[PDB]
Amino acid sequence: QFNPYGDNGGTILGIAGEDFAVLAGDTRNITDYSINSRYEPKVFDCGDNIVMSANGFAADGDALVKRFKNSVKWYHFDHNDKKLSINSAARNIQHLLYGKRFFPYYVHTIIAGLDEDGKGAVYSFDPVGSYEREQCRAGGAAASLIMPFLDNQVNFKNQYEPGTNGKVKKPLKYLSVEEVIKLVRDSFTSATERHIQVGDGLEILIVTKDGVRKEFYELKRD
Amino acid sequence: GYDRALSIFSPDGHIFQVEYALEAVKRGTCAVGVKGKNCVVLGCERRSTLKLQDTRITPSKVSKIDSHVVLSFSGLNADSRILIEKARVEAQSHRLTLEDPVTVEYLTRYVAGVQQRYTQSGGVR
Amino acid sequence: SDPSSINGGIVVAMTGKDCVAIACDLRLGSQSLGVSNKFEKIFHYGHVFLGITGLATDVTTLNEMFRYKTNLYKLKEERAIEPETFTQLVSSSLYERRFGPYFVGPVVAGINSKSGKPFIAGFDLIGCIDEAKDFIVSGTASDQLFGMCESLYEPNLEPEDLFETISQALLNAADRDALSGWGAVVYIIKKDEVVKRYLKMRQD
Amino acid sequence: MDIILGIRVQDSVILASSKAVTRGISVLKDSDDKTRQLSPHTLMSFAGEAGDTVQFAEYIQANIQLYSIREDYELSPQAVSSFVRQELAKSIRSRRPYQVNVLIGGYDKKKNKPELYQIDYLGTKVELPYGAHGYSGFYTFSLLDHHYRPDMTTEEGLDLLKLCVQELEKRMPMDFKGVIVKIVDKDGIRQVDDF
Amino acid sequence: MDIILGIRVQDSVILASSKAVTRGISVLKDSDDKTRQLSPHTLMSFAGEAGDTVQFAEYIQANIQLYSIREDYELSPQAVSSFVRQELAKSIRSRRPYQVNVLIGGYDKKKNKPELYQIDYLGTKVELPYGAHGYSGFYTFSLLDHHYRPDMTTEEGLDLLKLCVQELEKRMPMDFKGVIVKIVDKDGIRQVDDF
Amino acid sequence: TTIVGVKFNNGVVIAADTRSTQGPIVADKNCAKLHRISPKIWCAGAGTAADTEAVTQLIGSNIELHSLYTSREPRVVSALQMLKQHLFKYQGHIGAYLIVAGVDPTGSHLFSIHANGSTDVGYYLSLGSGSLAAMAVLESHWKQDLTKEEAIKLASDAIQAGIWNDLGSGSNVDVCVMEIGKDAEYLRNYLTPNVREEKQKSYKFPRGTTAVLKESIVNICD
Amino acid sequence: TQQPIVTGTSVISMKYDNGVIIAADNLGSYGSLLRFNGVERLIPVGDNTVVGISGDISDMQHIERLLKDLVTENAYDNPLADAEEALEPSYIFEYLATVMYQRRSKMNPLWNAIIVAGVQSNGDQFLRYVNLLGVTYSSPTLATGFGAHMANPLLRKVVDRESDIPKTTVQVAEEAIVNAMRVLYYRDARSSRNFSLAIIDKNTGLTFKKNLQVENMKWDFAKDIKGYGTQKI
Amino acid sequence: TSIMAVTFKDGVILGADSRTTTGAYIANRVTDKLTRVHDKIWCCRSGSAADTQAIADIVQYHLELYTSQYGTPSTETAASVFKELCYENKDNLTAGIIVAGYDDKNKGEVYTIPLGGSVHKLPYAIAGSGSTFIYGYCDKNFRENMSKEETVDFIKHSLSQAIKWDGSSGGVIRMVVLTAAGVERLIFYPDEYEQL
Amino acid sequence: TSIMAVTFKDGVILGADSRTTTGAYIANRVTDKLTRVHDKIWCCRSGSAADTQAIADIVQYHLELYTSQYGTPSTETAASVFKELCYENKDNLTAGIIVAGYDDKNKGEVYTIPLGGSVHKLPYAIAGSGSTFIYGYCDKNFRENMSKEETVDFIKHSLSQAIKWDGSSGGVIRMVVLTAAGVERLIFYPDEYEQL
Amino acid sequence: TTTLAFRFQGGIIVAVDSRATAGNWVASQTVKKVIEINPFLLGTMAGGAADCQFWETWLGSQCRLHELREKERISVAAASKILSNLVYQYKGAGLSMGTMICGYTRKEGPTIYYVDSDGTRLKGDIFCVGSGQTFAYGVLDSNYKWDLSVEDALYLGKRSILAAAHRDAYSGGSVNLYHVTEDGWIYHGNHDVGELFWKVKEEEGSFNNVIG
Ligand SMILES: [Mg+2]
Ligand SMILES: [Mg+2]
Ligand SMILES: [Mg+2]
Ligand SMILES: [Mg+2]
Repeated sequence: QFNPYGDNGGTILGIAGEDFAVLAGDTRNITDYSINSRYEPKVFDCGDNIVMSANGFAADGDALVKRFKNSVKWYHFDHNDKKLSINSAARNIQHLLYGKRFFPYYVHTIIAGLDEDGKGAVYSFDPVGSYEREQCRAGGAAASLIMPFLDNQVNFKNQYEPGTNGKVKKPLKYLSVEEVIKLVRDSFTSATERHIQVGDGLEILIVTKDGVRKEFYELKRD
Repeated sequence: GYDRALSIFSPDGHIFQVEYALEAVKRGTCAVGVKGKNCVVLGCERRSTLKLQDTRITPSKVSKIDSHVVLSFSGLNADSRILIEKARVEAQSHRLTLEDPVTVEYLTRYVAGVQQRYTQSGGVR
Repeated sequence: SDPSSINGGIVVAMTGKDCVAIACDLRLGSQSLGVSNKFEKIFHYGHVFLGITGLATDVTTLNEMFRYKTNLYKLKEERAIEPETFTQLVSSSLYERRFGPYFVGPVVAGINSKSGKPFIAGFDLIGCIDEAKDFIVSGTASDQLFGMCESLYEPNLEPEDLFETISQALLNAADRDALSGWGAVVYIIKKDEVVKRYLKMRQD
Repeated sequence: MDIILGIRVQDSVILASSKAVTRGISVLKDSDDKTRQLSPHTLMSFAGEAGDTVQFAEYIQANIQLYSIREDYELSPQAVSSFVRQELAKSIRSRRPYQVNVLIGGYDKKKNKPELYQIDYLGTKVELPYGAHGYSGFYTFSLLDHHYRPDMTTEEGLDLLKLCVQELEKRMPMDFKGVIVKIVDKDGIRQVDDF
Repeated sequence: MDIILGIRVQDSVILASSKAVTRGISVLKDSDDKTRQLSPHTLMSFAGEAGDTVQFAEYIQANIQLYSIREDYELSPQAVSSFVRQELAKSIRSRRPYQVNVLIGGYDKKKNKPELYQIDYLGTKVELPYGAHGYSGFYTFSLLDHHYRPDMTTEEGLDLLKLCVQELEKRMPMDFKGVIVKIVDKDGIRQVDDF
Repeated sequence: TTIVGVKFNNGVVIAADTRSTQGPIVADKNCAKLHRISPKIWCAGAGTAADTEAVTQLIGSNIELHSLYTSREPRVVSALQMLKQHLFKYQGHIGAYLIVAGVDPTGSHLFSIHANGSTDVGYYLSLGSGSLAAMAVLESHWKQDLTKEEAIKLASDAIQAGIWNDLGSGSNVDVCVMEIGKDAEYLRNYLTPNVREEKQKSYKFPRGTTAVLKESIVNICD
Repeated sequence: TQQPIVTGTSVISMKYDNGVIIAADNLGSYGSLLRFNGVERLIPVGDNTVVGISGDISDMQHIERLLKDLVTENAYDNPLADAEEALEPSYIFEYLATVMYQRRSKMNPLWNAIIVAGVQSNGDQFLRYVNLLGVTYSSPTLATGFGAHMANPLLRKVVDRESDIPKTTVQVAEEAIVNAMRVLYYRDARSSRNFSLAIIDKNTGLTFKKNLQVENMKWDFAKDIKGYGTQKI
Repeated sequence: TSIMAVTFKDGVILGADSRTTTGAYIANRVTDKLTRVHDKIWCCRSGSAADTQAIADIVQYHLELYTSQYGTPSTETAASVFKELCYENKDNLTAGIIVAGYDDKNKGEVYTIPLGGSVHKLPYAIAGSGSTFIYGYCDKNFRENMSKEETVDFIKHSLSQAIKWDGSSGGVIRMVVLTAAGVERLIFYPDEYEQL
Repeated sequence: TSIMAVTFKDGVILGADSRTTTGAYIANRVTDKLTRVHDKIWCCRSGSAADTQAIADIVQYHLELYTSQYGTPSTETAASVFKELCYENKDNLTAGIIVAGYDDKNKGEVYTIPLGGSVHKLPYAIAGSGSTFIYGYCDKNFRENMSKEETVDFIKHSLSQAIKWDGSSGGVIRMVVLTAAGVERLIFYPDEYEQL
Repeated sequence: TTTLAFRFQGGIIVAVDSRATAGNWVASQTVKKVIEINPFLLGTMAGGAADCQFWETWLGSQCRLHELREKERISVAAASKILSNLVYQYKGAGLSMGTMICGYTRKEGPTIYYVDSDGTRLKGDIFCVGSGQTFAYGVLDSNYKWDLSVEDALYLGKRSILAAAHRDAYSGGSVNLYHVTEDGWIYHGNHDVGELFWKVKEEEGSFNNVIG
């Protein structure tokens, strides 16, 4: 029987600062035990200061990103070049996904940018459109390796104030872009060590009120 | 299907077919409604050029739409049957979906909407 | 109907400077229903520590079996079994049930009493020995533990530091797993003292 | 759903319907009325697939209420039961059939006779002195075969019903949380409040 | 089978076990005692696959009674529970396993402490302040998590049990026909006759 | 796994990668896939890790007893025969795929064994998930009349093809050289081309971060 | 839902400094039967693109018709059809990729793996892959089927990353490809000896070589191989 | 596999391709499918490599023991030992074997043992997946009492065709000649046989 | 089925056996599998009898209509109409068809259309279950530009062998000759072809 | 999930956990399972996250359209029936929803409707929904009285979710509380089980099964 889905591996990661947000993902693309490409980017600038990644089955991911990019274009045409806010983008993507509820896009989706007060924002979606705003989210093959690390190092979960008798929590606070990138780089190298589908290269898109910047780092190629 | 725009504007801004519909109403037997402090009464003329009428069975002029709302009319009797049936169907559908019978205003607004629709749909008068 | 994830639970071991640490959660459930918050997964035979995740009946059975075998070992050999040797015994015993295995992910931790070396090892259900310098993980939250350990870990941690690292690896892995948590226990193990600490963690 | 019973006596039809609504291992409700008044002298009880039951019952009710308003006349129980049967008989060959079984209890004002109809989801209609749907029948039909007489009073029918419910409470594996009992006679429909 | 519960209080273990035996759509019995006295201060309740339950219970009982006669000594609850666990742990890899879950309530005369053990058919043993097998746990564990204190009297434990049974009678889909309750303390085993 | 074997002038060389997997997860980054059967007969193994280890040890044990009994250095064809007949008896259920090589009084030998019990003879062989990447290299660069230094290079190149291109293989290259008239040399971690880069940050926690409920000293003594 | 009947095996390809090479054998298999031996699976589109196709041949012939019809349609009312408005490799690819994904979404795929190789009007090398699932990806080397398992590792020793492309000449690249085709003939049981190779260079344009053969094969060592273990003669 | 054995004037010749396959991957392109079970009793192997090796090893052992006790076994005897193994274990074996040997009384003999473990004595035999494609060719071109050179040509041309059409078959063509003179191994490479 | 079509000096010849089978029962031992879709464009049918008849009837209809509007269709055109039907309905058809015709420009042409509905222009073509057994024979014996008599012999010998080994094939050997001279039907009975 | 809603003397309590799972993977601990449809209407979510989320915000749109067309806030009965009639259309297609429509209107008083994906619609005083529903019921039923003070009511709802968060592996994260009165709904905060469990254990002396 024809199976209309496949699995292209990779893993992605979004983090939100006070006045920035990063969306990262590895550049390896796989099927089964073969490497298709060591550099196939899956994190895209969609305009209006929104970056997006749809990870899992790449055909579905590309189709979604294409449709959303197109949705931005028409939003301008129909609403007098109004800037599409990240919250509005998120809701639009829900309808894109849920519209194929009974033949889903096999992707975990993450978008990042700034909310309307200029604060860093990350939204993540399940394959059929359930979405949630978060400070922190990993998606894809190594989500399960990276996510609890982020709970610990980004939201300081399970960390208490020394000498307080486990009574006072380590206090929540925003991270600098420099710290956030260290956590991303360490997240992906750790994931690369222990997950066969993760490797080759790491491409990060950083988003501030000044636009979208990129950074790229090599990963282990085995 | 038959498509012709029968209800159209004339140069003076009148829709003649709608206005001629009013003429058919004006020829119709008289109907009156008066509302009291605590009741509403609907009265209706029946033209008296008809004896040998069987009044047991001849369609009465005040129709129940639901158990709490009535409708009477003046104009073409055959046309009125179409509106009454539609109204009755909507009344049951409203009870089914909203779990409440129609307000008089709602039922009125529905019947009005049906009437209006027939003034800008092709193929109908 | 996947025996290794009916009961839930996790075990992690870690080497530091002249010490090892081994830790586990306390949950025993029947799928969604948590049943006991007192189900420890770490046992010791002399100075050799064994943690076992997986199907709880097999966990109990293997503990009872390895107590049995290490007791006879001691009586005949007139000395306590060492970690390197116990590891081999664990492997032999699991592979002996090659076509009807115990559904477990055992982990061995200890310090060789002659050489003073810290030693850890893990096994698949069928006896394969996975030896490591750094850390071993096991259980329903093994992916999470792998991710925690691979980033948190650094070599040559001092006992009190290693405690923080291994505890934070376990706690955050457990909280991303439905079937693990409900309490934790951490063993810090040096040449000749062993400290056992019960961690405070979220109880959902 | 599960338990719905009906007994036709001298001058009335009595319908008894279990109050429990059960999903999984939880009794979500213990006061569910598994019935719809179709007309002032016609009552329909129902049981079957969740959702389908009420959707069907209410759809029938809407149709019968529509008929009443249009003709300013109450359809006879026999006429209603035939309408209902045909709806189910259509349904059984649809894409997704209504999995609902019904009892229809009515008082025919023209005949001055009570009438009980048992119809299953396939559209199998039958008029009966007493009826049941589901596993209830396996206990009550034999009990009623014994204790039932055609000329019983409404009071005697209720006691006969008490016998049936007591037997079901003894031997049925599931707690159905008692029954709501309703009487259809010349004066319409009323609910017995303490059963 | 279905409902078996156990609570360990200050100076006793209390076991409550449903009385219904159900096959198909018939409650065949409403007074079934789902328990065996293993020794004068050890009681085992059981639930699971028909036939297997009693066969297992009685086999364990025979073994423990044999041990008592041989050594003229009563095995401790912990010792009995381990024997039982091992028997089930063997059984799970047999040609046809015993599909029986048990609670073992005993008073250890050497420790002067009551002890409750919960063992499932796989041979999964656990000591508990309170335990249940089957769907009962899904209601009672949370209820007991709230209302249970470690120093309760035998009287307080019974009231706590009354709470559990009332909840099960409200939300359980099946009629289990009440429970037989038994107390294991320093003076042995006795049955509470009106519950 | 990737494993290989290559004959040369005066002996035979085998090599292997060092990755062990449980699905997509890397369980062991530096596991030893070269197994000693006797001092001068070594086995490279792919398949079920426990099975390759167990079957290699059992036959290795029986070979030692045989060698003692016969007062002779053991031969490769004996290890080959014992391994094949064992694997065949188990009808494939022992998932051991082996490249058996060594030197003995007869000469130098190179064979492979499939889990079902069939055996090969050749001058160059490769097995495991990465065997096609390896065999591509061997088919490109192998020639008749290799020096020891050429065969080592060819073997480790073949393993590298697997490390880089097969997701089932990675980490390091182990080699073992069996030359006539000399001791076998086991070159554990002959190549280490996948050393983890420095982490960006140290995650050593402030002491007292972890909330504790109880402590107790554990008695390990008598 | 489908099952491929007459199939073509690997299509292999790589970028070099001035262009791209692509190759594919001339076999149409029918299960294990090597049924047809003059099958061309590299289909040139214009003089700047070659589309190499593996998988079901009946679906490949369909795609031939689509591409040949595409050229026609582009010429319509287009005075710059053989200049600025000529079909690019990127246009041809996106078209096929759109079709492949639509067909998989309608649960009726074109049972193929495709590599579009060519040079864009600005001189840039184009090399991208699409298959029956509509999955796409780009890499300095690309191959289908066995080629992915056996050719890619060999071609990647020549071009392992982007920076290697300017350093790779057409002679070196063609050698690697021709070598890869020999390996596949050794090891793939559904390959043939005869193949076609095409080069698309930004200066010399499109060279299309037909009726190539695998040569310089090593077989002599076979005579030394006796038995399967212990047999001597 | 493509395999065959042909009786001729002076004895018998066994022929085979050299391809071992797992699916479409060629695990071995230089396999030896012509196996010695006795000095001048050999067999051609097709089917499961593991099965046919295990069978040949057992048969070799049986005939070695036979020899020690009763002298040189007949080719018929060798074929019977194969049959016994193949017939009695038919449920667990995938083995199509051709047995071929040279007596001095009986000269060249060929026995084929298909899947069910039946035995068939023939002037020549073809088997393996590749054989289907040359039933036509072989039936038309085989003659009785050919010379050694004619027989070598018959096998070379036949297997060349089997290899041409069967993707499962390929590599070198190996042959083994069995006469009073002794035992001769022949090999023919692709560049020779492909363009016949 | 065993069927084939062969181009030669003066045109093309189509050949076929005459066996229609339901399992092992021969429903028809005198079938005609050589079917006219136009004066000098015929086809050989193999696979489902119902499918290939329904296809040929449709093609004949299409070419009759083609002729009325645009004159004599080319053999390539006829093969395309077959392909279109076979390709677009691949999920519901079991049809292996060989198309063969004679133009005056193009002389003899042969197109084969296997299961998937691909098209392959060849000097000659063989198909049907029986064809497997003569790939070897036909590849070795076919030459280009044979005479009519040589071609008739090539087909007679080839199908004789296909029929010999394929139980599904049998009966008479029917042939249809397609030249500038016209259309000639040949038949050859068992007693002639069996002992070739 | 665990969610509950109950009626009492002082209106309606609504409490929900905040965990979302993909099998045994804990996907999120911070999921909003109550949707505020209007100042007098709440909806709870359990089952498929997307299904509930999508169709309950869709429900909000339909309720808004009702008050534009009818110049009157929609009844709880009518709002719940829009959703139940919607999911009934999709019956068999695989929607997974267990929901509760909770609200006050003048004509109805405080009202709770249970609506699920197989088309069941029930008016009632008490419901718990989700994989932890049984655990919630056990606590809720045994302590429920119609007379509870707003304060006791709020705590019982909070305590009932906590109980399910503890025992049910697939419930947890935090508790979200709501009180619905004649004046509309009032939020009563997010309560992390991380701290709520230990605080309740200490102050109440319950959860003795747990190593303190
Ligand atoms: Mg690798
Ligand atoms: Mg058909
Ligand atoms: Mg025949
Ligand atoms: Mg929980």
